[PDB]
Amino acid sequence: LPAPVKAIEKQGITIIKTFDAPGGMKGYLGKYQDMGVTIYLTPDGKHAISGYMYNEKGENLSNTLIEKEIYAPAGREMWQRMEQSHWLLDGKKDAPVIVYVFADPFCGPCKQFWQQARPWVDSGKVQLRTLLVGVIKPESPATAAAILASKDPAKTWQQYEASGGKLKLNVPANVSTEQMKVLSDNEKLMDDLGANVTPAIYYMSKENTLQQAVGLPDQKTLNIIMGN
Amino acid sequence: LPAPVKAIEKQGITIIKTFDAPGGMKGYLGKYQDMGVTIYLTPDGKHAISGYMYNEKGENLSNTLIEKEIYAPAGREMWQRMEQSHWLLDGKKDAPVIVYVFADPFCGPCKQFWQQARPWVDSGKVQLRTLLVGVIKPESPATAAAILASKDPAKTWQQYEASGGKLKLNVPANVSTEQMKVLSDNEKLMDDLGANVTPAIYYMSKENTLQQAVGLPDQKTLNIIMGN
Amino acid sequence: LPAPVKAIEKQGITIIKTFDAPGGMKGYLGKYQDMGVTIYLTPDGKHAISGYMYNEKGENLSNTLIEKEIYAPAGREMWQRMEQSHWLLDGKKDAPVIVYVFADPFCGPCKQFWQQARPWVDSGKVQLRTLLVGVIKPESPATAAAILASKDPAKTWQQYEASGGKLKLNVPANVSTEQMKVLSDNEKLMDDLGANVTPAIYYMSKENTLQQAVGLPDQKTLNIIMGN
Amino acid sequence: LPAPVKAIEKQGITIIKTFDAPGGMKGYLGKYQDMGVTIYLTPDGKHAISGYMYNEKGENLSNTLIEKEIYAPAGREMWQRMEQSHWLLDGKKDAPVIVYVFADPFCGPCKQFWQQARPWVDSGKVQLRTLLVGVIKPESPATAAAILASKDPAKTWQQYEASGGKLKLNVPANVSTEQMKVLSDNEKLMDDLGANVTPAIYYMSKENTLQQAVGLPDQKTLNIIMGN
Repeated sequence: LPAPVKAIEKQGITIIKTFDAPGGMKGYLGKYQDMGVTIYLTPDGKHAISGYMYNEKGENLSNTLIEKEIYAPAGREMWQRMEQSHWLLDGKKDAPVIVYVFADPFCGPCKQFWQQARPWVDSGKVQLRTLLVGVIKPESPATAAAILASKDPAKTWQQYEASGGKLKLNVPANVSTEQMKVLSDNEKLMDDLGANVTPAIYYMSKENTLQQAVGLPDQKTLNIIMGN
Repeated sequence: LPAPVKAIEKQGITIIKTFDAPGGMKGYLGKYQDMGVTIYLTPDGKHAISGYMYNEKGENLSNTLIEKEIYAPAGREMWQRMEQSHWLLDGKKDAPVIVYVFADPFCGPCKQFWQQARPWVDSGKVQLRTLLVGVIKPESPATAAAILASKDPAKTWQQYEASGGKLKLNVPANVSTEQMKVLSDNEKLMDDLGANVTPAIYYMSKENTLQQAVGLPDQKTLNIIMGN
Repeated sequence: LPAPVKAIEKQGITIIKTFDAPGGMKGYLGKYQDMGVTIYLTPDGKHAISGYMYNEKGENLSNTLIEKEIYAPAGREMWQRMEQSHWLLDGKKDAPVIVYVFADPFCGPCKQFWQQARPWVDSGKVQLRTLLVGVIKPESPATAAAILASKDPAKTWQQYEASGGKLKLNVPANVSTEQMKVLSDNEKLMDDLGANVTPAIYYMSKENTLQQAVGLPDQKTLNIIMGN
Repeated sequence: LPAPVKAIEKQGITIIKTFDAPGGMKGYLGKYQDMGVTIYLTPDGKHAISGYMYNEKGENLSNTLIEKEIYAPAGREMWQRMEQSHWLLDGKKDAPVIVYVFADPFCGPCKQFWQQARPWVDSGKVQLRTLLVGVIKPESPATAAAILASKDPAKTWQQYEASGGKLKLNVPANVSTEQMKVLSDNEKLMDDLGANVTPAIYYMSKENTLQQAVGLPDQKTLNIIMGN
């Protein structure tokens, strides 16, 4: 390791890998308290710059590289895991913005977020894909399974949220083996993603990195979730 | 949303969630670009502080929270995918530090890393769990499968790396269907993790967050991989 | 000193003073390397936050404090030294934005800056106060003194810069003792300010802190110098 | 201005000047919210890095340049202004660490800081140079002038601080013209430096930049003031 880069390491940076940078410069990708950072060895070999590289078009190439190499892989993986799960559709199947939501039937903020989304969902801009969990209340699993068990689960969920949970249900005698697997898989993915509270909302940034909102979003966060 | 927190939002922060803070302060967890941020609403309710909260023992509580809820979770599921793969054990089964490495039999730097790890593996501190791939050379798949086919594949791999790849092998007539599945599964997981160069080394920080090293680690990164 | 604040000290912060903060919080003003920092002790007294406090109107109060008490004061006395020097007035005497420039008659970039400043000087927004020096060419002292010796030195300087240095002058037999004192005093003050290249341009920020530009400013710096 | 540097300017940076950097790179010195920053244009001309450059010996050359060009000139100027003022010596005239203190006779913390300094002063390591002011109490000017008027002012000040202000004085009928000038000059310099409270303590860092402490220093700040 070149001496200038060793000196930057002592400022609290752990190297991940080298990469090729412009202008004869050698790049080092690393982390500082778990955040990605970039170091550039100068052409002379005897200096190094810790910081952010921009190009002529004004792109922060260091941020682009950090996002591509550190954050995007795990985000794409979790996005696919949610896509392959047993989610309920709310909105148009071809709506261009996809938002995943982990929701419990006895969650007040879940219904409030449902309400917030209506202008985008009912205009075809956003589809919500709901992964039901049964974690808040003693009756949460049986009620979520009852929704999964109904003739049209996506419709029953819409009525359940729209009615504030006043929708009457025919709750089965037991949670079926298929319903237990759906709920336990969705709960596993929710726990993987680190939110213990519903709604747990996941969406993709324009840079293809996974983003999160937990609880009822404020106006700025809501508009970003919906793709404004 | 309180006016001081709205003001901080306008500096480029997107709020994820609220959380409980001490002293009658309310917390807001957010991000600036890719960086986690914590905001604390003052008891007067008319001010908010963006920064890092420390307790009496000197812990940076904001960093603990940001690591636990932002940086860490997305990689947890691929850590489990590595654990569920067909890895080879190098070290004690009860060694407290687990390190996964994606290695090709014809990778030079893999062998150098193997040697560098000896003090920690031999002490019982670290176990290396190797996920073989066959991606570098035409003979890489068959040689990797030959190691998997031997009577004690983990011992054969250790001897192979120790010998610098000179260890002679019984290379079977063909790659078995089980060996081909292992190699193809491992290669897909390696690709999903985002590093298509060996060695690709994965480990957990002292904050329990997934970390990566690609290529031969330098001395500082090696120490950190080994938990030292 | 409260334990959480001691913990922050150990991260490389040197405390300057305590100060009053809102909400029953105590403030500490300090520095990390050359950077000002504010720390706030929580009402619980067992936590402290290093960061930036905002109020309801969106003002960054920590930045206001850091600028007022750390970055600003040291330059205030040299701003007064410039005001007490023998400068030439270009613009209205009541123009609200004051800009000092150290200029040599044989400086090309000085003339380009003079032209760039015209819209603001002619509007009455900005007054340029020129402190002549004679440092570039053998004839620089005599030419500067000749401008000072003319019937209306400020007008002669404006015409000289406007002409690109082509304006013909009456250059006296010698530099008078008063002109030599002006030039030598101005050169010493220029040296004290730390820039030995002309134009050396000094102005006050909207935060009332002394600022410097050396050489011909680009468009953004020009706008900021001019108070725009 | 090269396009990559223009793009960094839009991140809130105001350019001061260019400078020559190593390895064919061009440097730009600027400020971000009144803090010095450095930008390096890459050899190709089509990228720029905002950040900190280190050399082989581990020196942060960006910090060195920022200190030399932005902070040190005004610090050296104020250091000289204090040196030329009418200060009172406390300690050995050849003590290697010099500390200036603005003090009022009716300031409790001034006497506490006096006490803190005794181990360094009485061993010849530190000299305190006290610039008296009369700003706190109605009798502060006459009492400070009485100390200045005494046969051995430095000794009378030592007795005054050591006795907790219990030292009896012969206060003259009026503040003399010479004493008024000393007090008003010292008050002007104190106001220049931005502290309205005594003790206002000024010392030089190892990097020849002016540093400040206001009020009674804590243990870390005290030891840094004294040159530990």
